[PDB]
Amino acid sequence: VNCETSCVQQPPCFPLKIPPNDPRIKNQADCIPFFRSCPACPGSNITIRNQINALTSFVDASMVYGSEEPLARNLRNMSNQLGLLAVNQRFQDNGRALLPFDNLHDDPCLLTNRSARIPCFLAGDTRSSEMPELTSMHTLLLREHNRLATELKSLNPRWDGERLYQEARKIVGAMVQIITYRDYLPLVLGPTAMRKYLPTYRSYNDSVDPRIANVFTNAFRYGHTLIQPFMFRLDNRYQPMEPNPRVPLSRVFFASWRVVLEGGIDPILRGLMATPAKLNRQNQIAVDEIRERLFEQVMRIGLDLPALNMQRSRDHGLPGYNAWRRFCGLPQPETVGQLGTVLRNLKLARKLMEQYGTPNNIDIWMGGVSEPLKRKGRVGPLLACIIGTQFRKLRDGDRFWWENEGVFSMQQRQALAQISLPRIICDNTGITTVSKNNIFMSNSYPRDFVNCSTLPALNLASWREA
Amino acid sequence: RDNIQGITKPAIRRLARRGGVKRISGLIYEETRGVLKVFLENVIRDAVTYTEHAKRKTVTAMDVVYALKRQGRTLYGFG
Amino acid sequence: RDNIQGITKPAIRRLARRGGVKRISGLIYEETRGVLKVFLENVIRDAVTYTEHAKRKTVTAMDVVYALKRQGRTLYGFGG
Amino acid sequence: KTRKESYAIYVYKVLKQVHPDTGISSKAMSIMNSFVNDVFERIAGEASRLAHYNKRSTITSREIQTAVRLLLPGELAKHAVSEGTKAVTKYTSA
Amino acid sequence: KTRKESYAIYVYKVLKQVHPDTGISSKAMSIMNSFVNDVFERIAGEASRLAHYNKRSTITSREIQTAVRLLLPGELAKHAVSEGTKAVTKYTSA
Amino acid sequence: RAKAKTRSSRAGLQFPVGRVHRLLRKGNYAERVGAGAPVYLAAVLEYLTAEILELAGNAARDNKKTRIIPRHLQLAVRNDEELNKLLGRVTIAQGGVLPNIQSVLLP
Amino acid sequence: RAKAKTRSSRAGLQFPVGRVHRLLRKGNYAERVGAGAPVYLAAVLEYLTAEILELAGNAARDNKKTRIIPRHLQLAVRNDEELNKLLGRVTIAQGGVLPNIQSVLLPK
Amino acid sequence: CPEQDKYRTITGMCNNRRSPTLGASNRAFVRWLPAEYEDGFSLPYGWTPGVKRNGFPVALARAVSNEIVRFPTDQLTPDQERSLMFMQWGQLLDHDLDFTPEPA
Amino acid sequence: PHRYRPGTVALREIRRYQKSTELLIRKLPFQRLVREIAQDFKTDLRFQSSAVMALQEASEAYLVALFEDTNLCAIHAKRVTIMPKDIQLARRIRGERA
Amino acid sequence: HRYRPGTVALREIRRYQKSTELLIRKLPFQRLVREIAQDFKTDLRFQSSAVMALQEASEAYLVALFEDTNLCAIHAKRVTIMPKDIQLARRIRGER
DNA sequence: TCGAGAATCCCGGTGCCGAGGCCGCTCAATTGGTCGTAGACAGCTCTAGCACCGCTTAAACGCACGTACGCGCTGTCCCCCGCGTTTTAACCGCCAAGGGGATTACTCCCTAGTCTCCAGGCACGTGTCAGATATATACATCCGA
DNA sequence: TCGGATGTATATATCTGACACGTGCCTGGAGACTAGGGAGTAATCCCCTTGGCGGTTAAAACGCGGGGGACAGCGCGTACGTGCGTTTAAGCGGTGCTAGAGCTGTCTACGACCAATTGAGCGGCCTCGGCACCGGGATTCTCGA
Ligand code: HEM
Repeated sequence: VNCETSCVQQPPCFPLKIPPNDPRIKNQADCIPFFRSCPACPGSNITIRNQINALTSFVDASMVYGSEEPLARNLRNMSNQLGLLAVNQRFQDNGRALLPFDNLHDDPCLLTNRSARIPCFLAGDTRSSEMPELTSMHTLLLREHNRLATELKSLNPRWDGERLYQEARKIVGAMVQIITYRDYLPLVLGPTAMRKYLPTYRSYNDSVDPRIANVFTNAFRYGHTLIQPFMFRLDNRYQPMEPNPRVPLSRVFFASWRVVLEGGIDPILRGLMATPAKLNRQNQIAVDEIRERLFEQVMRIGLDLPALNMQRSRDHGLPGYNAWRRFCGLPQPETVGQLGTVLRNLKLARKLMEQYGTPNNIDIWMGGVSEPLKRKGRVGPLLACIIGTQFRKLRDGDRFWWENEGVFSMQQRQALAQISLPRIICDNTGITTVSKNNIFMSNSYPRDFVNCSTLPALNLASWREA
Repeated sequence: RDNIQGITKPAIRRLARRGGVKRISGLIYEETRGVLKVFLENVIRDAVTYTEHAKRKTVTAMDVVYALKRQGRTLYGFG
Repeated sequence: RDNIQGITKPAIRRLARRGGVKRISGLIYEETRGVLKVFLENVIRDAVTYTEHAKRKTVTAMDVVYALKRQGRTLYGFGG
Repeated sequence: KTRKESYAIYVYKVLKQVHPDTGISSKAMSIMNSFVNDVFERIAGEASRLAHYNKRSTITSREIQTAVRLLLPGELAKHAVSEGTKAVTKYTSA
Repeated sequence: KTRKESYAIYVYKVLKQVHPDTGISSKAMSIMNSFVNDVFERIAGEASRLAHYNKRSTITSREIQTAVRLLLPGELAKHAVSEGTKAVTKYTSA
Repeated sequence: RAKAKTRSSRAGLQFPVGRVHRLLRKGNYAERVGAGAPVYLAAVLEYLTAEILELAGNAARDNKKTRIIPRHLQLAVRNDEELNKLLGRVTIAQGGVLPNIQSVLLP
Repeated sequence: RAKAKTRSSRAGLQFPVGRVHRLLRKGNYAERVGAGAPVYLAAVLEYLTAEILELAGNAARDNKKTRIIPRHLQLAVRNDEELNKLLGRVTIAQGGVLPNIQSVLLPK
Repeated sequence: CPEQDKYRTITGMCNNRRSPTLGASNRAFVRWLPAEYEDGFSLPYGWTPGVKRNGFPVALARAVSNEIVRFPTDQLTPDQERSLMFMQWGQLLDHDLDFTPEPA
Repeated sequence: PHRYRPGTVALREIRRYQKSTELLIRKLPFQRLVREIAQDFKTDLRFQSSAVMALQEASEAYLVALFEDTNLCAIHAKRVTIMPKDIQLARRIRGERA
Repeated sequence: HRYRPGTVALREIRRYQKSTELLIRKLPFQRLVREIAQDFKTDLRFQSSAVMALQEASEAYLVALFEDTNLCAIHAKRVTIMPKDIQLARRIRGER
């Protein structure tokens, strides 16, 4: 009853069936493996099935500290009283820290390279070892927390370990909130959807629902349409560095040895800052290394990410395209002409009409990645609606919001309002030349790169307690 | 020229209905005519001054727009 | 930190007496405090913006005059 | 301390012309100075807008007269206009 | 027969970015042009006053940014600032 | 010389940075105008135009129409708190009013 | 040369015509500023100042005081219709308010 | 829930005082619409072959990807206004907010 | 012989003229009134058609706003009928007749 | 001895409409102004004239709003001013 | 809660005029170089905003009481509403005129700019005289007897 | 409607601090030119503003029945003003300190200005379809029992 090796549609497994004349798989009996999400209350025939969000909905840097007591306790440094995060005891990135390794019964990080035998990286989330770049970001955030705790200890020798750790966790969570709501979200929703859905903060409303919607887990997957076909690494001169400056993405998935034994995370972050993403066009929805060549080494066939997304939307029991258009005050198409008007394309509308039969039958993921992107944004109006509403519920419903009174002092708030991701990169890596403001918008060296000695570091002087 | 009576009672009633008025007293029409006369006198005086400065004999829509703008009553759609 | 209560009820009653009011209700005072807080918030925000643009650490009276003029509330006797 | 200029001396001269036996305080002097500044700003801005609207690049006394007519209400404006005109007339005589 | 310049093609280009199928009428075109002129004049005047207050002879992105912060209400202003900043950055890149 | 590249394309805008610079230069605002001031002003104007155009197009689409009329622009402006505050003393011609009836006037 | 006669002396005004021209030229109002705008503006400013000062002096005399305080200016402004219209959005510091009591509130 | 607290709990506990269990980790998702399953409560649309959805058959997800999503890789268009920083922060923000567990 | 109550046709007119955008005053009498008023300032004046339509739009918007404020004033006095004193109070608070 | 209600209220009206002195304690007003301005800047310094101007503007604004409130209360055939008169005055003024 | 009459919604053809696309071309925007004056930076000076300290003491605070007012209910009638008929002129569609808005060419006079200098105006220092501050008086004015 | 009963404008001293004035000097306004471009003045074209006629008919007006709501009694509960005694920081006056506003000197770099080139946008001309248009069929919001 293992989905990785069985194709029978028996609970809790519901796979994807291969249509005739498939470009990759020539066998009809073969199927794409798939797992059904865990029901909230299994064994109940009256209550409607629903899924469980395994992490706290708030923007509290849960990817660095976790959302469970054993995981948060295991991520700390209990060998001293400085309130540091657990680090790597075997390898270092030119003297800099790395995430501790984790012991898994099925460790797939060893499958990518059988000679390196490098395990996965432990952090606040299970999927931290998804790609070398995600591992790089996790390393960056762990290093930033450690450095902040060290600086606070130097500035305030009277503070103990637990207070130092809690203060550093608070500052890191505030940093994640500031970065997400000041840089990322305006570049996701565009100015119009961001303004309409995330207006000026007033105060913590305790009646606002802070939970994550079921649609958000299948409407935030719009990022699957910017996954570039290759992984890029650069040297100190920001030039393609040998060996393998560009790697096929099917060979970098779930590979932590590319981080441990290839000079740490500096080349990976350098490539991240200096490689443009893939634009989303109505004819190029997803590259073939995620549509056809996803996870070769860890399982027995390549995976279809768009098919996985649509199948998950079907399994989660999400309403179709028309109902989610009916939420946001948007017209619901019924015929081919209405779909051609809404989706801004006629051939795409015809293909969707032939595949599904009604606009009500369209899946949320395919529909969301189908209509054209908003102006200055990377989502359609319905996806922008969903994401903006969810993030407004997350923000306005947070009592410990970094701008909420009683969490950070006013001087501390002005100290926090000066952070930036390039500053964290510079303070926690060997990279000297870093991208300009809005690191999410800069991709071409040296057009939008500066020597980062000019960026002011975080001022912890306001954190002194007398 | 008693053209102020040209704004009939049904016209004032229509303007009130657009403004959300359900019941109207009988003496409202004279008061509304006076208010309209005062407002029009102010705006037209400003617009006529604007036209006079331009040494023109015709009141243009730009003159009315500037006269309304000078009173904090900016009007869009005419320039 | 609840300094809005520094606007005492006798002060509000004196302001209303200057305003020609003979009788006052008991719920007037909190409404007056809220209105005053809103007005002061707007004016002070504009004044602090004017100060910040000048790269100054102190808020001069001329910044307050500029803020009030921006809200359409010209004030005479302070600055120019 | 660098020089700081204001209309205080001219306001005092006008007051002595009007009420020779009556003096003025300093807060009232500040009020008079602010009043002069505000009226100057209003008239100058209106004249600038008038010059711009006519595709012209000069502020003249016609623009100032129209600005006075537009800003000052009713009888005031009339008198003010007369005063202004008279001044210009004298400045044209000598 | 003069070449009366207006923000017609620019608003049309923005509209085709936002609503390619949707068109626009003559009166809506006039309203959009009037709004653009009004906001341009508001921001320019506020920036001019800011520059004059600090005895600065030039209008830079700082004066424009502060004028946008003063005039535009609420998050609008913030968003506008972001846009402007980004534009200047790009203009500095090339 | 090299091929001419318009400043709007350099800045990534559609509103004319060159014409905005020309308007600021002859607009009687300051003695000198920086090289980034027209870019900032053009970006802000384009952003505001995009906001109103998006809202008006949504209003027209909900009205089941292909073109935009002043009624749609008025509906867009008056239904938005920030845009209504910005255009608070502004009249949109042929735009009508928002439907609103007081509670006690109902039967 | 000749003795430097101020332009206001020729115009017969108490306000500085030269200073007014300097603030008109440096005020960012127009590319050019005429030679009659300063005299007109100075005359208007002097007339308005004279009127408000005359009314304030009358108010001070009615209060048996020698010096003018802001209360006299406020009484002068709010007792004149045209000055109240011109300064409708103007606040005078330490000027108080006009004494008015509603007829309903009067004892009966 | 404690009457006072200066730091967030690990599980997001006690952020909302009137409803403690709401907003925490390992809690069920919220739904803005009722779930539209094949049978309404248990079967996803496409679980049983031949059962039409709203009167029309359920499309195969792999076929939908093949006909619509698939494109020749060489025709890839890079994003000239965003970098892979955008993608990576998006995935990190996902790992922050939401994660739907599935059985092994 | 079907007759509605005295408070139904008024509400129907309210809903009908609030959803429209047309000008609620007859154009010829309004133009004649505008010309008669402008005769006080200049004689033998000419008006652009756009000028008269702009004046009409401005006046109708002003009267609609004034009537909304007047309705609020009358409701404040626990009334439904619009009376002149409500107009005076609205104009006084607005600063027009103040 | 005792005065019937409304007598010393009229006496206060007559006495306070005469004096031009500020009717708010200066130190609590300074504290309130600094508390409000803290949310916009750090270590902000205020001139004496700045807080004085803020106090004058605030008192004038409150007095004018109270005049409008009294007029609204008179409209509803009443003598006591209530918060809804304040709200109506603000709405018709346009501040709301 | 259900018929009658009426207002509005919403389908289906129609053609029509207004918005969108296309074609020249010209005036404005771009490219390439210099000048020097405005602004960024660094340094020194000395206001003045800031933070206790002690004493009055004017005022804020809280309470007891009762009188005036807000609130609600009742009754009248008359003023407002909605419909039927008739009339009045708003409106649409040419028909014609012509007065003024808009455009174009020349020039000349008024404004910007530069150089010198000298006197009005600003910052300083002072003393004396209106003005806020006590004190008793004669009114000024309110409440049951 | 008077006796006192509270409050206050007023006549008579009394310090006092701030305003009107004298003075030094310095920097900005005045006198005197020159250069150039903005607008003052005609002059022509057309367009769009005004007056008129005439047929349609949409709407304004007059009248009338009736009903509902605006306004004037009438009473009752309560809460807001008034007076009193206790408490508390407001205000004042000195005290010391140093943060930062303000002025000054260097230097450089960035925007104004000029000349050459070309293409972006604006006006004029088709052209077709979005929609305001006219029947006509549902759809129902309401009123009277
Ligand atoms: C770049 C390489 C990426 C890979 C390899 C990847 C892979 C995956 C996979 C395999 C899933 C589960 C599919 C399923 O439902 O069966 C998933 C879920 C998800 N992805 Fe991605 N993803 C990537 C990037 C992104 C980006 C850039 C975003 C958003 C900006 C994103 C948003 C999400 C979300 C919200 C989920 C739902 C969480 C869950 O179902 O557990 N992903 N991802």
